[PDB]
Amino acid sequence: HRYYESSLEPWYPD
Amino acid sequence: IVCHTTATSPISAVTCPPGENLCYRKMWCDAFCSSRGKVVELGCAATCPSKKPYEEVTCCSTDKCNPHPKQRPG
Repeated sequence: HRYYESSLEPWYPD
Repeated sequence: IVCHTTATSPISAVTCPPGENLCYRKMWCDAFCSSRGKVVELGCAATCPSKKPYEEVTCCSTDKCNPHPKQRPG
C-alpha cells in the first residue's frame, strides 16, 4: 500500500 | 487547479487551499524504502518546492498532472 514510482495500487506498489 | 495527494489520502485530485499556484511531486523513500526507489507524495504547492538533497520535488499544473509514473503493470 503505497504510491511509489513503480505502481499506484496498494497491491503492486506495496 | 487540482493536485493528487499521496501523502495525505490515498490519491485523489482535490483542490488545495490558497497558496498552491500549482501541483508538485515530492520524492524520498517510504518507511520501507522498497526497491521501487523513492515515493511520490505529490500534491499542491506554491511553486517547485524541490529541495536539493533527497527532497526531490517536482511540479504539475496540468489537470491532474500529478499522476506520477506508476499506474502500470510491472
